[PDB]
Amino acid sequence: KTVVVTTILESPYVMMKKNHEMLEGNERYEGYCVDLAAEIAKHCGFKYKLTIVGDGKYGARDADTKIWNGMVGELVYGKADIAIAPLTITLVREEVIDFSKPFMSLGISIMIKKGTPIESAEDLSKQTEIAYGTLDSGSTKEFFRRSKIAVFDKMWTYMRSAEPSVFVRTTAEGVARVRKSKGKYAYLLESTMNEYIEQRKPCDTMKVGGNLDSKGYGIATPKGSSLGNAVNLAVLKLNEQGLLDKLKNKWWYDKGEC
Amino acid sequence: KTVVVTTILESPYVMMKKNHEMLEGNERYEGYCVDLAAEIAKHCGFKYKLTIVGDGKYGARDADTKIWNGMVGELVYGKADIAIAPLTITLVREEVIDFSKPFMSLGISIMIKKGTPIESAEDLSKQTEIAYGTLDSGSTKEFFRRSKIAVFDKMWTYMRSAEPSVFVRTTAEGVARVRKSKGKYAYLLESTMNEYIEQRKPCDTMKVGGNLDSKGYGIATPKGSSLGNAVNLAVLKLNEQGLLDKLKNKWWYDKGEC
Ligand SMILES: [Zn+2]
Ligand SMILES: [Zn+2]
Ligand SMILES: [Zn+2]
Repeated sequence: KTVVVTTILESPYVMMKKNHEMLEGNERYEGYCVDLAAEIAKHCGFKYKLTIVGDGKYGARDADTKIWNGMVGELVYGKADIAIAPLTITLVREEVIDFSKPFMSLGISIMIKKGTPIESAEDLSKQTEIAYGTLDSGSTKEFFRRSKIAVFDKMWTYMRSAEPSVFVRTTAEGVARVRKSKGKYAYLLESTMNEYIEQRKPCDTMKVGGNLDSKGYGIATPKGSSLGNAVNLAVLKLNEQGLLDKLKNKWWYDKGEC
Repeated sequence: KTVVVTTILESPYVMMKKNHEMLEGNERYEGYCVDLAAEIAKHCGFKYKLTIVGDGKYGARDADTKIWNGMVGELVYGKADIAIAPLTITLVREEVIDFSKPFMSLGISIMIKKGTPIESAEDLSKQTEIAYGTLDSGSTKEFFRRSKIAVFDKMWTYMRSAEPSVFVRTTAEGVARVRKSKGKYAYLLESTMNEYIEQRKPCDTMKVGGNLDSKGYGIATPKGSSLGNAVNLAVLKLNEQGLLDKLKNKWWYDKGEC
């Protein structure tokens, strides 16, 4: 049986190639997770089909219906066999799906236009002249919603009732908002993404301060999957071979344009 | 039944309290892992007994005899029920015991005596006046032994044949060797340990260069253990609640001497 891989279009993890119109199947995509999927498939010895998650979300549970959406949902409901993407390993998700050991370590970070008078999370929480927000349906937003840390909770009370919404639907929208806000909007996002964008022209953003937390991205499989065990060992093997470090260089700095 | 916890005497993870002779049981020890053990036990709801691994090793399989030593061996042979220590998550170990998601992220790093003209692994590899080695019997030594990367293999070729041995029995031994080397010996060890020592008197060592790799420490249990699932969720919950960050600040910087 061909393994159905659910993923998400998020640069530089998964992106359509420039000449995709003349390509088919998995050949239409390129990126860190596309190379990773190939590596895993080869090691676990299976054929696969990359599919972009329907609703374009990572995964959250509807408070009222208790229904899971995003990639997590595709696994939970059996629409996908494995998820290979920048999916954060979290307690609530671990309760419903399986995660391999992390293939990438990261943390929440701050993205500023450039020249913006902000160097830390505290700086943001001290003023209101500069707005800030996060992605939606993600682990970053939830981080602030649940944080008991004085500063982070103070940052959440603002973001929650912020008018208009400081939250964005996709990373691209957040980065776009930062760039066109004359430095009046700071974006909170996962460090790996921050670092990638900082190397992308117009080269007008920069990551500031240390990460607010420490987390990891993991490959996910549904509970009781015959793939989980093998995939977990594959990730460890790949990290130990240095392949994972090889891949980040390739997609983050070898292609940097700043 | 009371859970038997195996751990190792490695500062600041586990250390005998100054007046341990006056105390009994678990109260005899203090440290990052002692604090972590208490929390994991509370959240998982079990009583435990801390025990220092008999042979003072982390865990390796002897080729030929096929016997596992160290903390890994105690889990494999059923002498301990869980290992709470700076035990590196590795593929070979993952094949015989279970690991929770990492509670700490780190990488191999370089420790020099302040003033040593070394800034990278490449630097070490391209010279010979300054000797260098690693802890013996651990994941750091194995990283070099198994590495297929040019720089690191070149480093391993030197270390494995150096005489007298550049390997050390304990971290304290490696650090003391660096301190009395007059800059003629550099020590390769895990980043978190390097960072800790850099904050201890006489304040004569320093971490240089970026980490050579990326990995993490995890709580280990025997395969098929009844505690596995709960311990894993506890680690994720404790990280998400910020405890892990609080603990590292407590044992690394709050008590810094430099
Ligand atoms: Zn490979
Ligand atoms: Zn709803
Ligand atoms: Zn607690």
